Amino acid sequence: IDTHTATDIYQTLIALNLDTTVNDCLDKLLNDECTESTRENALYDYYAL
Amino acid sequence: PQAHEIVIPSYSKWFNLEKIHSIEVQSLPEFFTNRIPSKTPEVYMRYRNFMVNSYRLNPNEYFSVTTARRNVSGDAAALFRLHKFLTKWGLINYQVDSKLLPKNIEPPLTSQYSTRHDAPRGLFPFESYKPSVQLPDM
Amino acid sequence: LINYQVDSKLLPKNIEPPLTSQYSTRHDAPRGLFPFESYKPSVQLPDMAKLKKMMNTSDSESTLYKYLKESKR
Amino acid sequence: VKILEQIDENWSKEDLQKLLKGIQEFGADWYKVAKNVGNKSPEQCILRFLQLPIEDKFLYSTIAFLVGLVNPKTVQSMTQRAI
Amino acid sequence: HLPFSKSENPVLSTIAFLVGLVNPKTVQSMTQRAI
Repeated sequence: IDTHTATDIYQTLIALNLDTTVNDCLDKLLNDECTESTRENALYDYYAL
Repeated sequence: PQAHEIVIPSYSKWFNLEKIHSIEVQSLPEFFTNRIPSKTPEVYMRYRNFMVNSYRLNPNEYFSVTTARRNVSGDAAALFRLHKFLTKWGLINYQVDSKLLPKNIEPPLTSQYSTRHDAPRGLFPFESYKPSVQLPDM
Repeated sequence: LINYQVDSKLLPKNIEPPLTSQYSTRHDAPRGLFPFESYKPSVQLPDMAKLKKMMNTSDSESTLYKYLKESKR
Repeated sequence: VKILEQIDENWSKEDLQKLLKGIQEFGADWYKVAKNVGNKSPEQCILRFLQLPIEDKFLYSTIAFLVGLVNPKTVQSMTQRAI
Repeated sequence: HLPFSKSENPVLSTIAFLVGLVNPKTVQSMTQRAI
């Protein structure tokens, strides 16, 4: 009996992994020791997200 | 220079002062069989843009075909045809009159956008129970 | 062969092509078919990450770990 | 993971760069953002912006082909879930 | 599931093979020509 359960966990997992990616790119661009060729990517990424 | 606010009956939003459209040819083909050399899509567009500019100048007050006839011509007949045509399509002489209203208000208003049942694209109003956390997530 | 040094002598219409426009043909369908209202401009936070974070005060994570290890016999 | 958005053609990198930069702190004023980019029609920006993937979230079924509705579950419907 | 990494929550159960066997036993083809 797997109708709502699987559905809702999929839905949640979407935004979960999303927010994880958000925090990831955020910290990456924040760590200025990373190149100002990787950063701009992450910046536009956070923009779009 | 621009000094007026020009509106058009939207359905006309296929016309472009720059180009031509299959609509008008099916309504005014006599410039497209390429039979009468003194007529051509080009002179057509010339007349067209000329007249629409004229109207858009002082659109508050009417504009006549006779006016253009005085101004420029290669024909009376076709001139009148296309003039009355554009008239029908309201591209010309559409804002000849003005009409106003106080517009009292009602429970629905353009600045009203709240949370409520939705016909649009997907949305999830119930997220997750406890045991959902029990997953080795990503 | 003639007139190669000039940029003038044009004809008037006392006009120029304008560019401003507006549109309104309201019956009910365009300008939107008038949907119900909605919301949600910005994304939000789950806050479950801490609830999901490995902590000896886990809601059930440590609890279910101990459950497995004390019930698998 | 590692979602790249430098993935478009016929618009330079900096095109969409300025695009998103504008829409970031400009709040969908399509006229502003069109001004705020290098000669693209406002509607063009709207369209392109509308076709911007988020290709890292949709995962490839019973739920994967149905939402806001589902087969009931007290009988052997999981046969569906193994489609 | 497999076509759905999102699976029903569980820690000790049996779901897929269960219905599998239900359908299997239902076949009654004691000489089922198959795999």
